[PDB]
Amino acid sequence: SKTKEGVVHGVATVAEKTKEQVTNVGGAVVTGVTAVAQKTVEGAGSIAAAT
Amino acid sequence: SKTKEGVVHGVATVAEKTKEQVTNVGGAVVTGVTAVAQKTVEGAGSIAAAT
Amino acid sequence: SKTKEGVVHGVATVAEKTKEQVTNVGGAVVTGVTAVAQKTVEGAGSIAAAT
Amino acid sequence: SKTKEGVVHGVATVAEKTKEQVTNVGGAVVTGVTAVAQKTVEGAGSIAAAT
Amino acid sequence: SKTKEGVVHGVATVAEKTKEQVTNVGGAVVTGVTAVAQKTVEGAGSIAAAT
Amino acid sequence: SKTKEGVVHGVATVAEKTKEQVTNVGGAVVTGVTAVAQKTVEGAGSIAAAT
Amino acid sequence: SKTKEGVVHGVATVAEKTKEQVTNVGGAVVTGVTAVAQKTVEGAGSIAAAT
Amino acid sequence: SKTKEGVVHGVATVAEKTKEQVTNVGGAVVTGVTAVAQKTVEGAGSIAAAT
Amino acid sequence: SKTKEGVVHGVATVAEKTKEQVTNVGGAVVTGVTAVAQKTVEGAGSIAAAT
Amino acid sequence: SKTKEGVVHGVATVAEKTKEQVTNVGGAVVTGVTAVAQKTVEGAGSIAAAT
Amino acid sequence: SKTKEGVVHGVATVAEKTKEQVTNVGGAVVTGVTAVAQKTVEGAGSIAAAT
Amino acid sequence: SKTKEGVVHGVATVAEKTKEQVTNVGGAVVTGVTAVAQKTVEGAGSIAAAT
Repeated sequence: SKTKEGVVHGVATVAEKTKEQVTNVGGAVVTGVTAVAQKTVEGAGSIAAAT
Repeated sequence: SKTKEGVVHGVATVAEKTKEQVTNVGGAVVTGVTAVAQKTVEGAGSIAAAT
Repeated sequence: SKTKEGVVHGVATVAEKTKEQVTNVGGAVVTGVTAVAQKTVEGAGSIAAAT
Repeated sequence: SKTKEGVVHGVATVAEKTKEQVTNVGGAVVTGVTAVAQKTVEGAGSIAAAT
Repeated sequence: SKTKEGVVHGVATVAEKTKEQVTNVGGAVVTGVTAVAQKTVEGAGSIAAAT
Repeated sequence: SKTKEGVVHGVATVAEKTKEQVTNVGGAVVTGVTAVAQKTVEGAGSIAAAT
Repeated sequence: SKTKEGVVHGVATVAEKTKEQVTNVGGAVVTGVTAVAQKTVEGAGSIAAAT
Repeated sequence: SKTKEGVVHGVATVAEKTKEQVTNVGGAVVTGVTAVAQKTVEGAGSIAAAT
Repeated sequence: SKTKEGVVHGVATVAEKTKEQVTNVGGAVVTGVTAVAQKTVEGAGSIAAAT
Repeated sequence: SKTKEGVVHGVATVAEKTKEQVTNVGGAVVTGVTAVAQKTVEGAGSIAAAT
Repeated sequence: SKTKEGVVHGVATVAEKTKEQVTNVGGAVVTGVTAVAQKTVEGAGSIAAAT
Repeated sequence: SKTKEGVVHGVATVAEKTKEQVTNVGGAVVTGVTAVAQKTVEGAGSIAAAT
């Protein structure tokens, strides 16, 4: 029995001349998440979560 | 028995001359999530969730 | 039994002439997460989470 | 039984002429996380988390 | 039984003419984490976490 | 039984003409962590954590 | 005056589980040409030409 | 005056589990050309040409 | 005046579990050319050419 | 005046578990050319050419 | 006037568990050429050429 | 006037568990050429050439 969970593979990306500006005064800001994998057996699991 | 859960593969992207601007004064802002996979056995699981 | 959890592989990326600016006055800012894998047996697990 | 958890492999990246500027006055800022793997048997586990 | 946890391998990176500037007045700033692996049997485990 | 935990291997990097500037007035700044592995049986374990 | 001739850029490709078989007994066979650029000021110029 | 001729840049490719078989008894076989650039001021110029 | 000819840069590739078999009895076989640049002022210039 | 000819730079490659077999009985076989640059002022110039 | 010809730089490669077998009975076999640069003012110049 | 010809620099390579076997009965076999630079003012110049 082969089981795969939270697997990311074979990703090819090319970014050229990309400009990003973030200004924060309060609270939380989350950005630019790429090729992220996570497995949580128990408990709350969050990815790129801003509260 | 082969089981796949929360699997992302074979993604090819090309971004050229893309401009992004974020201004935050309060609260939460979430942006730019790509190729993200997550498995949660128990508990609340959220992806790119802003509260 | 072969089990894979939270696995990232075969990622090729090319970034050319990318400009990023972050200004923070309060709170929390999270950015630029790439090829991150995590497994948590118990307890809350978060990736790129800003509170 | 072969078990893989929180494994990252086969990552090739090329960054040319990339400029990053971070200005912090309060709070916490997290950025530029690449090829990071972590396994936590018990307790809260967080990656690139800014509070 | 072969078990792998928190393993990073086969990473090739090339950085040419990259400029980074960080200005800190308070709080905590974390940046530039690459090819980091950690296993924690018990207790909270965090990677590149700024509080 | 062969068990690997917190293992990093086969990393080849080339940095040419990279400029980094850090100015700190308070708090803590952490940067430039590469090829770091740690195993903690008990107690909190943190890598590149700025408080 | 900015002049570009025979320029290829921003190509991202992902090939997974592709099988190719070529059997040749005479003549010429040409295949699998990708991201090829050529400029010839004088004389015959051919790309992936089988005679 | 900035002139570019026969220039290839920003190519990201990922090949996984690709099988190629070539059997030759006579003549010429050419295959698998990637990211090739050539400039010929005078004379015949050919790329991946089988005669 | 900045002139670029036959220039290849910013190439990131990842090959995993690729199998290649070549059997030759006569003639010429050419394969697996990557990131090759050539400039010829005079005379015939050929890349990966099998006669 | 800055002139670049036959220049290759910023190449990052990762090959894992790749198998290659070549059997030759006559003629010529050429394979596995990577990151090769050549400039010929006069005379025929060939790269990975099998006759 | 800064002139660059046949220059290769910033190459990072990682090869793990790669197997190569070559059997030759006649003729010529050329393989495994990496990071090779050559400049010929006059006369024929060839790289990885099998006749 | 700064002139660079046939220059190779900034090469980092890691080879782990690589197996190579060559069997020769006649002719010539050339393999495993790395970080080789040559300049020939006059006369034929060849690198890794098998006749």
